[PDB]
Amino acid sequence: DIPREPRRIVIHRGSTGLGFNIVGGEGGEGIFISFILAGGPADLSGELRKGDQILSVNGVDLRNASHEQAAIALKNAGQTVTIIAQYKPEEYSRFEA
Repeated sequence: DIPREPRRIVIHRGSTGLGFNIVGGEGGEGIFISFILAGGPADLSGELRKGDQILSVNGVDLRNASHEQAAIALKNAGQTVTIIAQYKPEEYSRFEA
């Protein structure tokens, strides 16, 4: 169900944040989802995966952003957050395995 090209995914922040954690933002590695919280917003969308690269959070481009810049952008993105994600599990595994 997950396409190759970037996709838009809307999620609502809750008491466990957006329901995922991130790695990367250094060297050749962009911002990747490393963990999806069971029952959290990202999981309930059914539309975000470990190994997704986050390209944008709302309008904030994360393609050339450090980890802390990405974490701040995600923290400050509000209650309703539109993530542009692109699924890159092989690249994720190269950097993280």
